[PDB]
This record gives sequence, C-alpha cells and structure tokens, in this order.
Amino acid sequence: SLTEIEHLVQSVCKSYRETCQLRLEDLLRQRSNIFSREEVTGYQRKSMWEMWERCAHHLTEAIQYVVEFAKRLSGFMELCQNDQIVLLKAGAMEVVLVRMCRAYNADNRTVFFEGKYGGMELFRALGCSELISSIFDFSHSLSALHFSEDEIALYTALVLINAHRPGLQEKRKVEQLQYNLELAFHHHLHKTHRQSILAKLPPKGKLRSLCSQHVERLQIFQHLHPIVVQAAFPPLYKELFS
Ligand SMILES: O=C(O)c1ccc(OCc2c(-c3c(Cl)cccc3C(F)(F)F)noc2-c2cn[nH]c2)cc1
Repeated sequence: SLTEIEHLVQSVCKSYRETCQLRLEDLLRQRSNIFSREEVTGYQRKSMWEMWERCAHHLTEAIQYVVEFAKRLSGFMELCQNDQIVLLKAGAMEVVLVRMCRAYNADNRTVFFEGKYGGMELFRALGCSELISSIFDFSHSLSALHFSEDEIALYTALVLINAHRPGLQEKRKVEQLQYNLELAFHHHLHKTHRQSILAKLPPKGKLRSLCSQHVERLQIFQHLHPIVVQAAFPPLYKELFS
C-alpha cells in the first residue's frame, strides 16, 4: 500500500504542524533577536525557585503539546490506555529534548527562551550547569543534522512509538504502529535523498540517559518546590506527580 504509507506521513506531519508550538521560520527569523548583557543579568539575578517555576511551566507546556502530537497519530488512540501511558511516560520528555534543537542556534550557542535568544549563562540561577551544558551539547549535535520539519516529525513519532518500552500490555499492537512509522520514515528519507542522516542520529541510549538525568532533576526541584500544573491528562499526571 504505497499511498497508505504516504498517508501516515501526511498525518504525522499535520499532527506535528498543529502541535509544534513555534514555526521554524519564526525561530529562524528571531535569531538576530538576542538578550542584552543587561537582560542576561536580570535572569541571572532571579531566585533559583522563580527560574525553576518559569522553566517548569515551559516544560509542562512542551510536554502537553507532545501528548497532543501523540494523540493525533493514526493508531495511538486505538492502543490501550495502559500502553499509551507507558509510551508517553518513557518518551514524551525525550521528544521535548529533540524538539529543542529547532530553537537552538549553533552559530553563537543560544536557545530561544521567552522571546529572545541567549546562552546557557541565562540559566545560572538554577545551579544546574552540568545538566544545562548536556542539554545545550545535545541540541548542538542535533543542529548539525539540519533536521527538516518532516524529519523531526517522523523521528519523534518513532521516539514515542517504541515497542521495547517495559510494561506494554499489547506489544504486537505497538509493533504494528512502529513498523508502519519506520517504513514511512525510511521512505521519506529515500524520497528526499536524506538517508545519510540515519547514521548520524543520536545513539540509542544517549537520548535515554540525558532524559533520565533531566527528569530526575525536575523531580528533585518539584519535591523541593512544587509547581501547580494545569493538568489536562489525568492518567499521565498521576504517573509523574505525587
Ligand atoms: O497536563 C498533564 O496532565 C501533564 C503535564 C505534564 C506531565 O508531566 C511532565 C513531566 C515532567 C515535569 C515537568 Cl515537564 C515540569 C515539572 C516537573 C516535572 C516532573 F515532576 F514530572 F518531573 N517531567 O517529566 C514529565 C513527563 C515525561 N513523560 N511524560 C511527562 C504530566 C501530565
């Protein structure tokens, strides 16, 4: 079924376009819009816990857009609730981290944060310089790929739809969706002469490690200074918060 695979491509790309938060052309056009030294100092002088509150809410919103992305993938809603949650819990943050490279400018090592670009020194008050370096380095490695929007869409669909996540109840069902998405992805890369990015994708385990460190830090902050979540997905909220 040739056009069926081209269908799933069009349905993944449309779900991505509807949930990607900012258009790539907006992010690229804003690259010259950079925080001043005075603006950077204002961020650096904020409380740890205020910068935590800002970052936690940006990350919560980002996760919620990823959940909406997943929900709009043909086949995801047909999975059982348990498996939907298993996949989102394990992979939604991984997708957020991947999505970050669109907002990263490798020319000057800045990210688009709250309306302008700035470097990692913007986040000094968080006292997480190791994790922030690891996030910036990761986005720096991905930015070298010059990911197109469809490549990020199909790749992040596969970050989510991974039949190897422990605890799946209907594994064959997740496998079917996974194989169809893998075919869609490989067909698209062939069509665009972009198969060369396959060897350049992050090693399996690299994204897992960075996300587990990231989520562990967020859980520590949340334990010390809980934020109020505008909760839209009760079964998933219940798995992350306590
Ligand atoms: O609207 C809903 O109902 C809703 C919204 C977000 C949800 O979780 C966000 C999240 C966080 C996070 C974030 Cl973003 C910010 C602060 C603290 C955490 C913590 F404490 F959980 F670590 N970290 O990891 C995830 C995650 C990984 N996979 N899925 C989610 C869940 C449900």
